[PDB]
Amino acid sequence: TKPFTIPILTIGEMTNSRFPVAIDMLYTSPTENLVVQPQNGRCTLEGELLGTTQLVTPNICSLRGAITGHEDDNHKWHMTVTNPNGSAFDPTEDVPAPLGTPDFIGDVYGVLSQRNRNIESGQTAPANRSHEAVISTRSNKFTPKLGSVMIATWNTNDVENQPTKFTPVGLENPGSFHQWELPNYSGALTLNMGLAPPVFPTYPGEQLLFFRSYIPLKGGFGNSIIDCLVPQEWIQHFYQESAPSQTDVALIRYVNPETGRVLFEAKLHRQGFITVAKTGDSPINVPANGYFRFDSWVNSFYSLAPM
Amino acid sequence: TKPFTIPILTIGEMTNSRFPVAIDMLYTSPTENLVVQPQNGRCTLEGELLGTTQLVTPNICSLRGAITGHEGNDDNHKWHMTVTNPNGSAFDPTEDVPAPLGTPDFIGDVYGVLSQRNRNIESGQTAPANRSHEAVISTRSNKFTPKLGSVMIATWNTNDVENQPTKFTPVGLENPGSFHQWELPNYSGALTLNMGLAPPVFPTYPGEQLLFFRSYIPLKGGFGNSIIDCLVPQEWIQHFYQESAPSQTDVALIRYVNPETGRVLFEAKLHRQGFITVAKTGDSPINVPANGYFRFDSWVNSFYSLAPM
Repeated sequence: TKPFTIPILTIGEMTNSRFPVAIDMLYTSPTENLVVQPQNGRCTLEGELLGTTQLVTPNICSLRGAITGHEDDNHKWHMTVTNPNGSAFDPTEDVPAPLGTPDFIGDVYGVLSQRNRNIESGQTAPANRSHEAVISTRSNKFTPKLGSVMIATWNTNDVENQPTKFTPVGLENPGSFHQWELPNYSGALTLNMGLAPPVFPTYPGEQLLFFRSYIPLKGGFGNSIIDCLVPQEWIQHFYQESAPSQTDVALIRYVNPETGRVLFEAKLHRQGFITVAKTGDSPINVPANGYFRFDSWVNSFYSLAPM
Repeated sequence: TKPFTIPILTIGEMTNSRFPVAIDMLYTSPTENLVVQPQNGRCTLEGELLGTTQLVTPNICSLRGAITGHEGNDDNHKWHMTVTNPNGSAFDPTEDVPAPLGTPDFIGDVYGVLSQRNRNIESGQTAPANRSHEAVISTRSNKFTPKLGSVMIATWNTNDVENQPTKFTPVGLENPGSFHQWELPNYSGALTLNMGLAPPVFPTYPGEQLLFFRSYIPLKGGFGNSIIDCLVPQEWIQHFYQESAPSQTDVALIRYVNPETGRVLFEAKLHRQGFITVAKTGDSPINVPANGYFRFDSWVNSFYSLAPM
């Protein structure tokens, strides 16, 4: 049986698995009134990717395809969504949406870029254009499972019916952002399919631990953040290793790699999320120059040292 | 000795180590008249990071700090941005490093988005103000001085940039004409020389060329098919950094393999310095499916005669 292992990259060396930014801190908060069911950043400890999770870090919250028309001088465009190489995806697969699709309600802010498929007479290279843009996941036109989304620009109609990529930067505004509310991947009054399941602690006195990142804002008063369940680099590691899980819970210790000092312990559940013995809403006051070390397979009722 | 290993992620599962985008293809080209000396994406096979190389994928070609006002007094599109570590702390400039880690390593007009979250909370508010705008960091400006702690950042907007904490998220290039991917910028400005550079790389065995992991890089406008080549993927850097396996010879023999069928498509030399050569001449894409990975098969000599592609 291949032994289970976790990367030794520190928090300050890894990336959020729900938005392509560095991890800023660890965080914990009560969630009994919330359904925590993200679709990016989902991988079991045996390396099974779930939800919309894929492996390319800059592709998290990215979509690509081609614009095919307007969606009234409203600067709204109909964008097909394809696989990364431009091929149509198979919409019968038991997956919620194309991999990497945003997994939250909000107005995702970024840049629309296009490189034409044709070369005009007199040229040797294709034309290009890029503009700031927004993909609103709360629009009735956000239908990525059906192969299209609406993408919007500000004060420019300079968009062609050409291959298009969306590079995410942040959110357009903070007020419409609800990070644990899933969009309708097939549009209004339809239900989602192929979802990664909700996650929660099952042992008394525990809370979820999150890897938290600040997320930029186009405008507005806010201090927006986004929380993921494990770093993207852990997903890549487990996917490659595919080590069998011997119990439902791995005991992990947060360790300073320079001194060996152990700062706290936690449970890494087979389903791909972490719990800690801490109550309340709080950052985790540890240095970013620490990593989680796998120490033992344990029972689900192992009593963690309280933080 | 700890055995040397390479990730089994396929090309289509990995990221370019010189710009934060997926790898699109493998490519080879003659380079005898070029000095191939990138500063991002540099790591020895024993895990020693070189140049400006760091491990956070989205921080490649990113800079952060604070805007202090306009750059000069003759152009309201231009702003002076301090450059700090990601947490906002001043970096130590006496380090034998060419520039803050992740600084762009090429001549060009880097296109992206400047975002600001204010350090202050106004009366009547519980959260800071924010603003983002399209922006350009030109590495050919005499005000591109990241080793001295500042760069000039330009916007099309002329009046909605505050003297506040600022981050630049790279997206691509403003134009293709000024982009020279193998030309290094002056990290300390005009008529100064760069320090702490990762060295140039080149094939030494006759009939060989460098192999690159190539990505398309977006353009704000213009006629062009801009690309950026890296020497190894970012995930390989992260792997070698963590493993720190001793290099037993100067060259690791690697084979490009389909993980589903075991079919070997070609072989290559992975040099201890952190780059790949192949037995191929001419400018050409490598016509293989992206669903393959490089497998480490043996330590060999620098004069191992590769099977010609």
